[PDB]
Parts: sequence; structure tokens; C-alpha cells
Amino acid sequence: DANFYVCPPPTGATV
Amino acid sequence: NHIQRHVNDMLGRIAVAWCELQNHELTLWNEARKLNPNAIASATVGRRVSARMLGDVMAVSTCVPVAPDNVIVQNSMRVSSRPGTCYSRPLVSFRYEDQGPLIEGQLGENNELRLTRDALEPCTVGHRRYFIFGGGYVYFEEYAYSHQLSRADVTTVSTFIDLNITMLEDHEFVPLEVYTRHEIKDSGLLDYTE
Amino acid sequence: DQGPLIEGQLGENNELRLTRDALEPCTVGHRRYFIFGGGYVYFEEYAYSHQLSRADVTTVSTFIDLNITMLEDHEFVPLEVYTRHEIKDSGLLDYTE
Amino acid sequence: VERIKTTSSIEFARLQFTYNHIQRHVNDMLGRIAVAWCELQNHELTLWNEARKLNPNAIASATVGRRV
Amino acid sequence: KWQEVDEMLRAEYGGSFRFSSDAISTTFTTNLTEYSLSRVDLGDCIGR
Repeated sequence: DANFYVCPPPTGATV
Repeated sequence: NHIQRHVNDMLGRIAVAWCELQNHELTLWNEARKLNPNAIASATVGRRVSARMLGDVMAVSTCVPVAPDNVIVQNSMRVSSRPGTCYSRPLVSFRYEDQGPLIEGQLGENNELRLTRDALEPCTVGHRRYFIFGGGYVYFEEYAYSHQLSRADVTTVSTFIDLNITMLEDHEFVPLEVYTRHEIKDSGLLDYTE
Repeated sequence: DQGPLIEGQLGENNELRLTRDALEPCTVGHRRYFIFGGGYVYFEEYAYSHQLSRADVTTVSTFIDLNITMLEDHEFVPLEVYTRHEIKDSGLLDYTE
Repeated sequence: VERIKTTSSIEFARLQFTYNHIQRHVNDMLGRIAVAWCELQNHELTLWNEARKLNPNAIASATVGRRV
Repeated sequence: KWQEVDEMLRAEYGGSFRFSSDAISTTFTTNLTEYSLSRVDLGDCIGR
């Protein structure tokens, strides 16, 4: 995993 | 028929075992999904996606990628505002992309950049920690930076079970006769035509 | 059908429990699905919103696919380059005839 | 200009047909099994990570091969 | 003429052609280069 990620907290838009 | 029956029966047994094993490991997947929704979400959807548990289902939101060159790791996990308390994972400052605000944050698992600096634990003597940093690890003692190290510097143990299947090679069958038909003809002592 | 209607708390995977003790502090943005019978029940802000089918939820698979097909039947017909009639007929003179 | 000579025995080519048929089927099925096995190990690595968090002693004793 | 094959599958591999017939369960092996019929002595039946 050379590429970092920013993960915003999920919403129930997609379940 | 003999070979086909044996192979078909063996491979049907393998198919049944495979289906039952998948159905059987679904339980382990459910429990791991509770333990860490992000990782199991990423494995099950095929892409890095943040996840959380809404009752008995998973809420998923796509993670946004950040290039490695825009991340800088700080030195000491000790938060100076909380003497007697320390950061459980190293702090970072990252910029989403050049011409951006240098956003402060904390290193989360599998190279996550967490905006919230809430992971605080009591400080403890004997602190020795490795953390995923890009393609390698980083190593800290006593809540203080020591060095980054490559992935190859740590002993690798395998959770994988080995299976070594090789293909049956091509084979050429040449013509082969015990006696040619000319030998059969010449086997006679007298040839009436001759 | 004719017994005393017992009040309790729903459990996991359609369990029906006897004690109502799973109490968490209330929170804003409450949105929850729960296994209800053959589908899910969806609650918003700690109020029954509606039921829905499992087909309404997108499905991701934890199963690894493996597609094994049987080797089909094959019929071998008789096949000769030359029959005995052809071998015998390749002679120019037949002494018997 | 010459005459082509033909063998009396076609069974070498019939053995070739049968062997090729069986070999292709077996190779295809076993390659599928190999792909499925590799994918399943890669897939189970996640469960191993989580169980490693839950109980480092048992996970390490099982993966290393010696009890630690 | 020996066989008429309504389904003959030709595969190229390793510098060779393999002609397979499911109906008669037979795989023939030829070279890639064609065989010119002029090399056959009195082979006028073959083409027709």
C-alpha cells in the first residue's frame, strides 16, 4: 500500500 | 469412461467441499466484520472503503486516495497538552494534494489518515512500536521517533496454506505397429501373384 | 397463537429474547437496519420507519468462486484405416478365386 | 514426385485425441482450483489479521509453527 | 478418400497444426506449411 487514504466516516447513503 | 468417472467424482466432491467451506466461513466473516468494518469492507467490495455497522448491515463510504509524497510524520507521540497521556499511534501532517492546506491528523491502520486525534493512551515505559508507513514500517521507542525501515527487515510468517498444482504436459503419440502390413504380406513363403 | 403475548427485545439473526436490557445512550443521526423475519427493518431516530426486503440492500460476497464442470460423455466409434476386406483385396491375384 | 505411405494403425491419433481431451479438461479444472486456492488464502488473511489482534499467542503459535 | 469430417477443428501450437475430429475421436498432426498436390504422383482424385 504505497498510496495513503483519507476515509471520511460513512453515512447510510450506501449500504 | 474409467478416468472420466473418477475425475468427475473427485471434482464434484471438491466442488461440494468448496461450497460448504465458503458457507461455513461466512460466520467468521460476520464476526470479523463486527471487529473492524473498514478492513472487511475493503476486502469484500474490492476497493478501499471506510465502513461502519448500522445494526445488522454495513454503511460504506469510498475513501479518497492521497499520494505518499504529501505525508510527513512527526517525532513523538507524547501530546504536550496532556502530561501523563500519549498518542497511541504516530501523528502526521498531510496535504490532500499540492496547493492544499497542510491538514494535521493521525496515522491509522493500513496507511489511513485520520482527521481526528482522539487515540490517546496512558504513557508506559518499555514503549516499542512499529506502524505501517507507505510501503514499509516505522519504528518508535519510548513514544519517540527512531527510524523508518523497509518491509524486508521484519521476519515474514505465512498464514497461507501452500498448494502446488502443475499442469499435465503435452504428449506426442507416434505411429507404432508391431508388424507393418508389408511384413504381414512378406510373412508368406510363396506369393501366388509373384 | 393463544398464549400470553410476552414483551421482550429483538436479538441477532431473528432471536427473540426475554429481557429488555440492551440500553445505550441515545445519539443523533440514528439510522439502523435489523434482521426482521426474511428481510430487514429500518429505524430512524429510534422510531420504526419501515420494513424492506433483502433485495433492497446491495449484496457483496465473501465467497470465493470456483467453477468446476464435469467432463462430458464421449462415444468412440469403430475406426480402421483399412478393413480386412481391403487388405485381402489389395492382392492382385487371389489363388483361391 | 512421389507416393505418400500410410500406416495401418490410426490408434496413435486416437490416443492423441483422448489424451488431449482428458489433459485439457484436467488442466483447466486444476488451474481453476489453483486460482481459487490462492484467492481464498489472500481472502482469509483479513480474518487472520483480526484474530491476531484478538489473541496474539495462539495466532503466533499457529503461524510460526512453534509455540510462542 | 478415407474420412469425411463435417467438424474438424484446427489449432496452431508449437509450429504445428492439430486437426481434431470429435466424431471419429482423432487428432492429426501436420506441419504449418501446406503440402502441394503436385508432389503426389497420379493424385488427380484428391482435388476433385
